[PDB]
Amino acid sequence: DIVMTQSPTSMSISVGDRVTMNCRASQNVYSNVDWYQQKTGQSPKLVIYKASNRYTGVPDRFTGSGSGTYFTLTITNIQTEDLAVYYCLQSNAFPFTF
Amino acid sequence: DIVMTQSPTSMSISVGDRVTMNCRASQNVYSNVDWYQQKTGQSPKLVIYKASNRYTGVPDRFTGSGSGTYFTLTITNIQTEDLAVYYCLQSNAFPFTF
Amino acid sequence: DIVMTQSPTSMSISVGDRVTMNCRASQNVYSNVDWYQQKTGQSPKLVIYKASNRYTGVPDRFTGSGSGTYFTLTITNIQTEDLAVYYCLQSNAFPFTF
Amino acid sequence: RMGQPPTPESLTEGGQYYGWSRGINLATSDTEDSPENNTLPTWSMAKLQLPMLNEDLTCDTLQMWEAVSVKTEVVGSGSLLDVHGFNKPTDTVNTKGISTPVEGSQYHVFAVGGEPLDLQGLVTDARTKYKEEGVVTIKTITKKDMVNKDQVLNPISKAKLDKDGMYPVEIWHPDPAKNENTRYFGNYTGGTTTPPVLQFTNTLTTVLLDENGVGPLCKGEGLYLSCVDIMGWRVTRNYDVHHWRGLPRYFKITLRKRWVKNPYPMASLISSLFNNMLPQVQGQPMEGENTQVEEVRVYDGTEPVPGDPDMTRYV
Amino acid sequence: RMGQPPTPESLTEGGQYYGWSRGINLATSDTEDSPENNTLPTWSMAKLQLPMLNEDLTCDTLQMWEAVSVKTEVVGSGSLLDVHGFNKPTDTVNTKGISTPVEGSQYHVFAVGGEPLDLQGLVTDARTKYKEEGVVTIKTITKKDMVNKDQVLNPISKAKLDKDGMYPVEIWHPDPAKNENTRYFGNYTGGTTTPPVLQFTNTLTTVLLDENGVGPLCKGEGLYLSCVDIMGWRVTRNYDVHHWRGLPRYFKITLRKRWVKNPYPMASLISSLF
Amino acid sequence: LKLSCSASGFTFSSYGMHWIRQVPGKGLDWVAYISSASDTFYADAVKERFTISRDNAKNTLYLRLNSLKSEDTAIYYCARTRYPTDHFYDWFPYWGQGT
Amino acid sequence: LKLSCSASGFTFSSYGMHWIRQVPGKGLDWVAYISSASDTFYADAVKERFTISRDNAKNTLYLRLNSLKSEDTAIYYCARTRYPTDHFYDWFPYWGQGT
Repeated sequence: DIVMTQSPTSMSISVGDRVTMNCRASQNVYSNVDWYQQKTGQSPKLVIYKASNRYTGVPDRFTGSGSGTYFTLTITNIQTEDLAVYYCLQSNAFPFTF
Repeated sequence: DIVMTQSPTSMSISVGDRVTMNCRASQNVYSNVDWYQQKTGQSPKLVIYKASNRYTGVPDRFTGSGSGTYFTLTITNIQTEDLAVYYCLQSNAFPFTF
Repeated sequence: DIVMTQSPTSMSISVGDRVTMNCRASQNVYSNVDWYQQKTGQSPKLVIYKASNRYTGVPDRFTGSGSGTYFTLTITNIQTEDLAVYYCLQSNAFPFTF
Repeated sequence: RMGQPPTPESLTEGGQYYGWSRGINLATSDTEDSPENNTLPTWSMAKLQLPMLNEDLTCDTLQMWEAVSVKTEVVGSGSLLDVHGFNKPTDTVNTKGISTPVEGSQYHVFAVGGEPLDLQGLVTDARTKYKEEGVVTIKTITKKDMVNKDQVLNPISKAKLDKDGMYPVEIWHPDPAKNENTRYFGNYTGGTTTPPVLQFTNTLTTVLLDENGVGPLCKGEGLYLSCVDIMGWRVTRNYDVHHWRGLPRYFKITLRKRWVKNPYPMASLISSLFNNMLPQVQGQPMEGENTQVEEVRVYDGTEPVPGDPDMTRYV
Repeated sequence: RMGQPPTPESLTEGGQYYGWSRGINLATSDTEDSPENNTLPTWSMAKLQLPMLNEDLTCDTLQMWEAVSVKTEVVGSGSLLDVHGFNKPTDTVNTKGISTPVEGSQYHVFAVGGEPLDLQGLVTDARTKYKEEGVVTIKTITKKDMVNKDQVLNPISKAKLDKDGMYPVEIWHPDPAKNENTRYFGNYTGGTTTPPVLQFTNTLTTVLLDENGVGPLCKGEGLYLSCVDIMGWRVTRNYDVHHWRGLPRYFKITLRKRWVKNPYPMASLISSLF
Repeated sequence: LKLSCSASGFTFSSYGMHWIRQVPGKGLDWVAYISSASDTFYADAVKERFTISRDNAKNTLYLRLNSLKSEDTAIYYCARTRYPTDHFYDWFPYWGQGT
Repeated sequence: LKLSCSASGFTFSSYGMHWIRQVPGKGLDWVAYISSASDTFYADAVKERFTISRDNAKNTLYLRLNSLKSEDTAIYYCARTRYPTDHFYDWFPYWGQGT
């Protein structure tokens, strides 16, 4: 099993600011990392698929980058609708881990 | 049949401003999306063919972007001659839909 | 044996400043040059592998560049945790030299 | 029979890959290989049961069939001229052109015999973990694991072709040492974009006789046909999934009736009787690995008194 | 026998490259070549010791075996249809598709004889520094160094195929001048992505007779089989390391007993005494 | 003990479906996966208890639960992969509602 | 005279291991290397004295020292290459602790 560790456990920030959340995997996952946003009470929405692309309908402030062992999700100017939890998921071997 | 939904139903804006109109398709159309401009009383002029190129004679303020399910047409600085309706057309399977 | 010569023997600089340390090899090493950081009392950490990439966990201020006979490591804005010795290592033929 | 079984007949379960494989999913690391039985092309086999013939037991002899010749032909080459469809296009930068046809590694084997094909096990890395159900691997026959000698040649990784659709062609190859009542022909052509090549003809025929002029005598009474015809791959569009393709093979076997010598002393059925009433004994190992038989010598005639009574190859 | 020896049987030392080479590491400069014996594919040889036969010394003649024909076949072609696994993918820009199968330079030689194969030394640049242990090179046999004439043809760089797994196939080629009691067949196909091609058959057989109708007479009493079957390469994922691949070869030799003339005047044993 | 995930609007038998459970405070946790060519892949801590299946021509997943259900309780979502492939790794964007 | 570098958490026999010594004021200095297919490469000034080895199934390097040890003294680290290849040049990022 691959273990994904995220560095910012909880980050307090305002609107218009920049945030960057990173993920480290135990073994190598080439480019198979997804970035999910979950607002309280909703099914987790996909944000950044395959660690480098923006899902349809997702604004241009979200950015996924990295490959290999260190991935990152960045937001340049926060929005009010960006107040949710964010998970990173490796889909590169079974079993999948968040 | 593919259904194309545009988010801005009617946008009021001035000259010199930026506008972005988006289109979502039910199924996948790879890069076959055209952007048509129709002024009242004229045959619809083509503006942005194949979702990423500018037809001849169309100024550099128009920009077509996107691929797959989410396409967009952007104007950076509006002109007086840009006061027309704008449709997006998928030409990727039959029947074609606007 | 290949001999690696570094131009800055000892550079005094403050935080927020830029530093660039260069390395010259006697013979040709194509792109096989690593950049190691050693803080006093720790095993030397890898920083820039293969002269053009950033190891995982290394910030974006570090930059490795060059190929052939002249390599360089640059830091744009120094951090307090960047106060260590820096070696360049050729791994292109045996024996390896630092 | 390469992957998708013929049972879910509806062309909605997946688009009906009958005739194709289901997919291909590369290993996730050096040690993690699970090839998912509906991915592996396997051997096709069939057995035509011929009737019984005369027996002449009053003086030992017997009549049995004899495959004299064969006309074979892979049917359906032109079907690979289907260049519409949702495969990877020839111009991917615009997703336009031609939906690339079937290309790749090809493997054509067929075999006509009087008994099932004897197979031998070879593999690429022996750390592959094949499923333990619905497929026959080297672990299913040699109950232990696979060893490194299974990567080159292990004289213990042998099998027959009794089942059909269960022996993958990447593990079980026709045995050169064993097959005596079977004529098998084959050819492999590797690569990644190797264009397929086929030739079909109504006229030319293969001869199944051997240097004594016999040809496969149908033991029991069955005649065993085996085949595998892999024509390449098919690269889909979303990812580069690589279903296999295989075409059917038509056999036309010409056989006749030959008088042979009855091998078994059918009176030995009394031995079978003596083998039924006598108990099943455990005993101490007298045959095999730990055998307890020191020596066996057979005397037939009257030779003059020899000198050193055991003098053979000197080295 | 191409590189990795069969001794470390566990499939954990490296993933068990038995049947494959260990790697390939290009030269670091024009003069620096050290090919690391477990990288070089080498010749396979075996000797079947047949029994003794009659001797008729009362009037000079002698009986000895005679390889009349051979059926050979490279076993394991279909195993190259293993297109899963951790090799370089066919679509590297996304690392997806098919794990590229075995391709590249192929070299198929076999030889059936009554005495060991005589080999001749040719090489690419004679400045290559082969290890001086575990492998037989032109320096091991001609105790001096390698000269430029070893790049084309040196009538002094000759050898036999006594050992097994020690004569690399890139140095030692079957000798055309020498081999008299040996029938060898071979073919080479170069390139970098040349698709392999193999054909196997239960039926067709080779004849080992010569224009006098003799065929290899087994000297001593042994029968010597030699072979090399290189099927291509295998490109791994992290770098483009290029392990070789080789498949076993099955021989079936049909021999008979022939009366020949005893060459040596066995009375010459007194000369041995003298 | 036997879940159910009805789906509509597409060809159900051509896509791969995941089961993912979320304990309301522990975040998300993957559970199981079944692909178009039905072959089940489970998580390490749930191997022998759950059985994920799909029944084509009725368009429903069936995650037959532990049959014991000792310490497993959470919101169970279903997810559908994006493309209709036999590729096992497809970044499922179409999550369910939860149960 | 005989070092030891125990390693855990990976497959030991698939990676290449370097020995590097550092005199506390003279910087780092490479010593030796042994690859997956064990073949030793030493430094020019230490050729005949040291012998680097690895013992698979016990996961330990053994840099048998000079057997003389006249003028060689420093902190001895072990380093593991990044990828499990037979490529000799692999930019070892996993250094030891020191001895």
